Amino acid sequence: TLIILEGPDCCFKSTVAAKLSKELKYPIIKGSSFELAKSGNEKLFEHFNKLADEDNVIIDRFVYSNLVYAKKFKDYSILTERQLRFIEDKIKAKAKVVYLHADPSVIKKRLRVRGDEYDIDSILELYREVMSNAGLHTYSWDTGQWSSDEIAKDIIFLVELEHHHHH
Amino acid sequence: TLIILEGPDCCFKSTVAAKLSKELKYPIIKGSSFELAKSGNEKLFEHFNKLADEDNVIIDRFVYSNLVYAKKFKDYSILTERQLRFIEDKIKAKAKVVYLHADPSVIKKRLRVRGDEYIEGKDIDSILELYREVMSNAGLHTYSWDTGQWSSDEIAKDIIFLVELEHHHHH
Ligand SMILES: Nc1nc2c(ncn2[C@@H]2O[C@H](COP(=O)(O)OP(=O)(O)O)[C@@H](OP(=O)(O)O)[C@H]2O)c(=O)[nH]1
Ligand SMILES: Nc1nc2c(ncn2[C@@H]2O[C@H](COP(=O)(O)OP(=O)(O)O)[C@@H](OP(=O)(O)O)[C@H]2O)c(=O)[nH]1
Ligand SMILES: [Mg+2]
Ligand SMILES: [Mg+2]
Repeated sequence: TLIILEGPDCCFKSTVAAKLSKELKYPIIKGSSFELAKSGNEKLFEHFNKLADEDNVIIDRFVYSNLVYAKKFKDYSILTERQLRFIEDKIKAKAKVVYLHADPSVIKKRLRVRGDEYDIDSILELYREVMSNAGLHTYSWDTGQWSSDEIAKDIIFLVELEHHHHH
Repeated sequence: TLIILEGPDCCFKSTVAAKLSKELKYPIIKGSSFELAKSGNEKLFEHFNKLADEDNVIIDRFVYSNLVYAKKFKDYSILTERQLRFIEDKIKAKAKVVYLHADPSVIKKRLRVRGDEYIEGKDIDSILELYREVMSNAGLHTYSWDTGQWSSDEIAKDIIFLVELEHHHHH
């Protein structure tokens, strides 16, 4: 199964991915790449289609993140409706979309390095809209209430069930 | 005089500003605001024009950074050639434009230590290049300092020297 982790920064995405990989033994792959989106739609889509054709992997940031940041950065290709829906229909039977987030203030506090770097409110709103428009069943966790460890365990427990395996 | 600090991130801009302010006793004001940039050109120009009326203050990032970041973010207003030219003429007799930079390697290092992980090499390069180009094309005389070999103390001292030497400069 494809475990897709989406969401704004500082929301335990990489840590979750790490825990899930150590347990499920699924390789971790970065999906939504900046420079990739700037290389054009064709390369963008072909990349997602390559991953979409795979299974038993953990994708840190994927199609939904592209729809978010494409509205923020210039020269940042975005997937067309056709492309998005094409990929969803191809992974619908094997994907698990996990949305990780936190309150705008919780994230802000998490990036205490310089008030200038801080935007976040606008990104969260976009994720919500994008996720709310997803054509796949999704699972969301408020990283502000649940720990990265409890989230990983839930996802691991879940995957083990569908695979009809014990714990 | 009006001190303007420009340049990419982690180049001692805010530190220099704080040191210059302690000495010269000039208030410190951030010029380029991400929120203001997304509120439209009219709002953008209006704000820059008001700052252009100020004097004896330090502007941490101004019209030049606007030109840089407008080419990187969407729904991010940019000054027009005419407006930029208008602001320059308006403060040419009191402005001191400072450009603080550093090699890409140095910048990337400061980002790592600052805590980033997502070191966007290519992005950082394009931004650094934009700054050089926009600064070279500045309609106002500019002073540059390679923060890779010059400390914020040494820089502030140099700038303090220039402000003092001003009542000796003509034309
Ligand atoms: N409070 C808490 N934080 C956790 C937990 N799991 C991971 N984190 C921390 O939160 C930070 C962002 O983790 P990461 O998953 O890379 O964020 P991301 O969603 O942007 O990818 C990390 O901190 P650092 O970069 O500062 O080390 C990681 O250690 C957890 O259960 N609780
Ligand atoms: N090596 C050195 N570093 C200096 C010197 N001056 C300022 N710095 C450091 O470099 C960091 C970025 O400085 P700052 O002026 O905030 O950068 P900016 O231009 O993005 O505003 C700071 O570190 P922190 O945020 O980590 O504290 C500041 O302390 C100096 O002469 N030498
Ligand atoms: Mg991550
Ligand atoms: Mg600063």
